[PDB]
Amino acid sequence: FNATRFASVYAWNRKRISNCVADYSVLYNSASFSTFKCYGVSPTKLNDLCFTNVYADSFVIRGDEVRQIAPGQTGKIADYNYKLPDDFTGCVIAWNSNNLDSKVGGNYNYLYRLFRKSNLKPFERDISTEIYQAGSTPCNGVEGFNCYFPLQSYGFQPTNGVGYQPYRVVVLSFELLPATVCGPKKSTNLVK
Amino acid sequence: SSVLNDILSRLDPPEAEVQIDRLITGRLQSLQTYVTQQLIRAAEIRAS
Amino acid sequence: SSVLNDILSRLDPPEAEVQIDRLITGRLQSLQTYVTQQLIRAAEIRAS
Amino acid sequence: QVQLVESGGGSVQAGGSLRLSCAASGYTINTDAVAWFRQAPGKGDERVAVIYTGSGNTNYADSVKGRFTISQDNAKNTVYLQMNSLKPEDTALYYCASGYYGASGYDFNNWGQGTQVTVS
Repeated sequence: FNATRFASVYAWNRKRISNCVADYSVLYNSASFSTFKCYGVSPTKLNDLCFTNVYADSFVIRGDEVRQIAPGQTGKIADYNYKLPDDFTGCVIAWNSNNLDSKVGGNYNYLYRLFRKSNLKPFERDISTEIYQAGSTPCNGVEGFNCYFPLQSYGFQPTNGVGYQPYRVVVLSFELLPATVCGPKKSTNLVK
Repeated sequence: SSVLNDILSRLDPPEAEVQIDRLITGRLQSLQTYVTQQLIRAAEIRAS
Repeated sequence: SSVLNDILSRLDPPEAEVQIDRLITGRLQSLQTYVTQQLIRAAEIRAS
Repeated sequence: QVQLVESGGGSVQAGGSLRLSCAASGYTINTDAVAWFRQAPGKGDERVAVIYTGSGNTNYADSVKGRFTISQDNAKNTVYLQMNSLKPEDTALYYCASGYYGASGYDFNNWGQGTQVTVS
């Protein structure tokens, strides 16, 4: 959550969390997240539950684009950068980072892939650098009219409007197939 | 899910009752099928 | 609609499955009615 | 299909009052819950207040309780935040967000350019 640097959306970085106790109450009551939309699990219900592992996929998008991060949602980013499964179970967190990501002159460090031949499968990360081909004639390789770099830069500005203000997004994904990472609670002696 | 405990333990009242309502519609259908089929047979066996 | 092709061709997965689920509840009810009525008769005819 | 525009900010003395407006356009019927949040440059997002349009229930940040009041005008299709006894801590950009349901902070979206309030 407090990472010094956040990976680009086209290279959204996914981390593994296991063998620990996750206290989601502090996250829920922090109130610092523009976002805590939880699908399949009530946000104030994960303290009694637990899972095999937690998948934390972190990236950065525009504030207006955060909506595209949802199951069964159609959009450029949701289709060619990060697609969630229709039956996704987990929770999406989004919080504004304008002050930590916007600088005078345009912060172009954030990049997002736009053009792709086919829509991405769920949780499919595409790092291909191939030049998108919108014409019958392959270029092999001089970019130009209608032959493409498939990536574009956000160019966040300090004065950019909200829809254009940066937002750091972390998607927590859970799968239940022995329990490893369980939240906060106590044990008792066995009785037969 | 088909375990009503994981739906109690994963969701808060409103959507909990939603999902539970669906389970109960399905289960109630199944029982009622069963009981009717058992009936039909019980009539057959009574004839026999 | 009652044609599941126009619901596949008009809607995207989530609400597609919703509407299809409704159709399948209805159709399943109808089959099960039918099969039971056929049963009752088959018992009648067996008696005859 | 839903737009929210914030207005009514400005510069006031400590202990002054301002009245911030969130005008909504489009088909806002689906969004029952509306919230006001603020962000100073250095700090992160915080929700000052939220309201349930249908029920009328309200929530307030502990700091703002007593000084801030949230109201709505259905004819105006606007949600209003009344700031009384403004404090220097109140200085930040203010925006209004909206969502179908109140469980989480994200489902609120559609917030506009925002309004700047400075207390000095």
